[PDB]
Amino acid sequence: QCVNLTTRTQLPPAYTNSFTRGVYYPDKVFRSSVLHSTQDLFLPFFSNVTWFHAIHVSGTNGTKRFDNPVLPFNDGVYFASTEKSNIIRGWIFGTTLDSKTQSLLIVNNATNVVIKVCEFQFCNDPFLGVYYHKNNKSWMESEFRVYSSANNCTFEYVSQPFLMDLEGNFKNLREFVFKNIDGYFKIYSKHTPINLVRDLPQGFSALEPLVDLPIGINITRFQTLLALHRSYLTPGDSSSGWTAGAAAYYVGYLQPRTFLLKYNENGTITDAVDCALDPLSETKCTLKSFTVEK
Amino acid sequence: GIYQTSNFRVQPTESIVRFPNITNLCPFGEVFNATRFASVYAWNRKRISNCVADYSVLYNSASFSTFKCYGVSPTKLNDLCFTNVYADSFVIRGDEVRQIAPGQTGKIADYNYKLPDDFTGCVIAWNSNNLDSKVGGNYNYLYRLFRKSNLKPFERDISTEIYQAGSTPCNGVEGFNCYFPLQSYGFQPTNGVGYQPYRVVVLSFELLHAPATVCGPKKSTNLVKNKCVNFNFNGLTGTGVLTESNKKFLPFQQFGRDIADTTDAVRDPQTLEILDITPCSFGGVSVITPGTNTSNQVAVLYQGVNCTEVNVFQTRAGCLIGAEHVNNSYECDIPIGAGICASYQTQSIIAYTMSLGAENSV
Amino acid sequence: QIAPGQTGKIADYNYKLPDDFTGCVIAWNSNNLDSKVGGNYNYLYRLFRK
Amino acid sequence: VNQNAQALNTLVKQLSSNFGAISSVLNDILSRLDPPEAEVQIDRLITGRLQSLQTYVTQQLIRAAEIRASANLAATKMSECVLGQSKRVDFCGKGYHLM
Amino acid sequence: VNQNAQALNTLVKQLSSNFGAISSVLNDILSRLDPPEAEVQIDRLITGRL
Amino acid sequence: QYGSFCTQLNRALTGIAVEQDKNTQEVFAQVKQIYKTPPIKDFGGFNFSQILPDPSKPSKRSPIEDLLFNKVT
Ligand SMILES: *[C@@H]1O[C@H](CO)[C@@H](O[C@@H]2O[C@H](CO)[C@@H](O)[C@H](O)[C@H]2NC(C)=O)[C@H](O)[C@H]1NC(C)=O
Ligand SMILES: *[C@@H]1O[C@H](CO)[C@@H](O)[C@H](O)[C@H]1NC(C)=O
Ligand SMILES: *[C@@H]1O[C@H](CO)[C@@H](O)[C@H](O)[C@H]1NC(C)=O
Ligand SMILES: *[C@@H]1O[C@H](CO)[C@@H](O)[C@H](O)[C@H]1NC(C)=O
Ligand SMILES: *[C@@H]1O[C@H](CO)[C@@H](O)[C@H](O)[C@H]1NC(C)=O
Ligand SMILES: *[C@@H]1O[C@H](CO)[C@@H](O)[C@H](O)[C@H]1NC(C)=O
Repeated sequence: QCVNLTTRTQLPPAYTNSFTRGVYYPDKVFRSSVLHSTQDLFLPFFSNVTWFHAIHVSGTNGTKRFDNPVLPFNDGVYFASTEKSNIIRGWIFGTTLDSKTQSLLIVNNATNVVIKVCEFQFCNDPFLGVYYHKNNKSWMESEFRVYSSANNCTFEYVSQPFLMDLEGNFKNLREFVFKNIDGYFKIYSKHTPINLVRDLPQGFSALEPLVDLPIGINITRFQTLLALHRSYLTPGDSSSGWTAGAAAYYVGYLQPRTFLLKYNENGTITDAVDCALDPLSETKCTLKSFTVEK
Repeated sequence: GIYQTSNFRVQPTESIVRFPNITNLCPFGEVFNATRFASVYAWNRKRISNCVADYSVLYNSASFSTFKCYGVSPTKLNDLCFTNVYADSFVIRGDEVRQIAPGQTGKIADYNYKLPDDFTGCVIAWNSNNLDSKVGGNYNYLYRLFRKSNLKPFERDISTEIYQAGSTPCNGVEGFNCYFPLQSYGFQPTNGVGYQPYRVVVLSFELLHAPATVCGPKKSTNLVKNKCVNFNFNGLTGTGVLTESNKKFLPFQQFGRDIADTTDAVRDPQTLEILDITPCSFGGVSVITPGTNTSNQVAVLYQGVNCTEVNVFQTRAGCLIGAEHVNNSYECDIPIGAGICASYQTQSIIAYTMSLGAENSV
Repeated sequence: QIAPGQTGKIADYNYKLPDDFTGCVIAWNSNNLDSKVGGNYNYLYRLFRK
Repeated sequence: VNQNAQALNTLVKQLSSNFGAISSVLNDILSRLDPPEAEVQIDRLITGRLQSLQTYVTQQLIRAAEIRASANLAATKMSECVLGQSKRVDFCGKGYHLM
Repeated sequence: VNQNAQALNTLVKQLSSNFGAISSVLNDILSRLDPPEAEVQIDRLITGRL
Repeated sequence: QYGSFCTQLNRALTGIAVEQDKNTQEVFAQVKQIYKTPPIKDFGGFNFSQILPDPSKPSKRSPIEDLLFNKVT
């Protein structure tokens, strides 16, 4: 059973820039050394993505509280997370998130994944209380406080963990794209080891398709689930949690755009052009080239 | 002269088939013969996956009043492979069965169930006057007669809000100009044919470019390599040569397209080896001849092909058959190409490198 | 099923009209002429064919 | 070099158009339909592809006429500038033509 | 001379093409069909000949 | 059913292809004899080495012609 946490306090939102991120493979067709134009739901270049910390210290007292605010899900979501201690565990998707309508759960423990679709009666504060054992502490034991009850589940999926194990600044970025089209919840994913970059890295990395669940359910909202290191019985003065939440996660929204993807001989999407971004990109898309003569 | 007469088009052998190894059986009795047939306002929809479909049994039953396939022919359903199937079942009377078709209008068409104008699939319908009828009347089937707007294709939103047809809403109270949206129908064994119940099952085929889960009863023959074959991979038919490929298809990539309109590579489902598809061969066929007023002998140029696919002389223009190559150089008589010309001289057809003229040092 | 471009029981097993059919199909009720009180099983109908 | 390549590329790309048919792939049409409706789809494909080929050939004829004019000019310049000394102003070069 | 003669001969011989119609002869289509279907055939002939 | 359209298209393309070789012959085949320069290139101080064939090179071309063939893709 879940435990109620302190008030959200209605944190003021913050924004950052998406430096050519969120490109994924739009099909399951192999292409090499080509420039292919696809119209699909992509994250527009240089968009304003909202970022939330894992733990935020806003009060002068030293309060360490979770930042897991509720966000809507319209036409797909780009979800990045920079972490180095695996404080992120999964997501929930749905519209009402209660005993009325069914909802989707993805969680990744230290062993494998759990993906379910049913009417979880989610409470306001779902997470996983984590601890190590006193002898080995090689892997991390978790007690999930996500939902009170779950009934009428018609799905179940278990596979290799979506998130690797991250156990001084070995922070890594994890990118995901979620689309609900034709009853298909398509998740695309990618991982990048990063050096000395706190914010989103400027660069290119396409998201390989991770899974396509034929759930056939209705999604308009979602949440994010984290791991609690400190104790809700005795909140420590400082450093009990994960360093006052250095790790963070960013959210952006997909839009119907036409992109020009460049496939190399190895079949990897090395670069892309967002046609409707600016006149130079439009020229590149009409000429179907990445370089434009005078 | 030289005349383009034909185009040689090397032919295929031993047509091969590479359907998946799936050996399940489709649920055509727990969905197609269910004891409960839902109403059209909430039609029973089942997703069909991973099973082997034999549409010959269903189509060959003679128990159906209606069997209409759109985008596909019922007889050819056995050879095809689909990524997924949808089965939507309901019950309607005869006069409205005509509205289960792409581009049809009417009460049920725009208020209860709407097939898309781009429909690919088969609608099956039969009379159930002996099952759904009641002597006193079976009012358990509900249709929608009024709505704020028509349906988009494949729309199912269950609502009981009484709609206001007058100048003032009644706010959920059944009163004047506020009718109840759900109309029931009085099924009777004595009802007219236009009003007797018919059970309808609509099969929608997902003809996407995805790994086919529902397939027909076909046998996967052994794979043949470096040969011109008629291939049928996952219902995708074609004709060409399959060869070793070093392409790296990531575990989600099935097909391959560097031309974007022809599958130049393919992942075999049985063995996940990926093979590239190069067409067998083709090229022009030219007949080099002197005037028939001189002789009837001819030479044949197979343009742009090596002398293995077909007095055999490999020129840069292709394979020459019936002309002897000579070391001498003359003026061009019949242009063959790439500096090679042909002539008829004593009496055989000769092929030679043309001479540009006599050498002259000033 | 006596119309060209159709596939059906009669159209596949008993009478098959060509796609390029030129001609007239005429049909009229003949219960007063062929049907019997005790049952007229004098007209056969093909069900099975390879 | 570019224009002709462009033309050829365009022609090949026109094979990806359905021209109102259910598909642009002939084999998919023949694998799904019986002759009556298969012919209806194939006629649309044939109309589109024949129009594309005719357009390509017309542009090729016009471009060949332009290239023939250029080649005739080149032959005239070969005769009058290389095989002789021309008095025609600016026909060979700028200035008084020597060779 | 040969080019113009060949072009005219090709233009003449194109009149024997059905272009998908039931016949390449306009008079046969008019004599066999009523206006609603005759128009369908004549439209194909017109498209091809134009 | 469309008649001779394909044959017409093939005939036009064949005519264009023949006209290309005709163009090349009209431009370049304007000499009966294959003339050659003397082995000693003493022309009173005039130096034609950059337009004369380079013999110490396969597919005999002048340096200018080699550059021209390298600058067209
Ligand atoms: C004609 O000009 C060429 C250059 O275009 C001369 O070739 C040069 O010869 C010298 C040696 O005398 C070399 O060092 C240069 O590298 C050569 N240049 C090139 C570009 O090859 C040639 O010598 C000249 N002929 C005469 C007779 O003077
Ligand atoms: C999905 O849920 C939202 C919010 O509950 C609702 O407004 C919308 O109509 C739903 N759509 C479908 C197709 O169920
Ligand atoms: C399908 O069955 C064949 C025959 O046993 C087998 O060789 C092949 O590996 C199977 N496919 C998969 C994906 O295992
Ligand atoms: C459904 O049931 C009826 C009677 O029980 C049977 O005749 C029919 O064959 C069944 N359908 C199929 C697809 O077998
Ligand atoms: C034809 O094939 C032979 C096989 O050894 C090869 O040596 C030759 O180069 C080929 N010729 C052409 C024109 O491809
Ligand atoms: C040309 O002569 C050489 C010897 O000089 C000989 O090897 C070759 O076979 C000859 N070519 C033909 C086509 O006879």
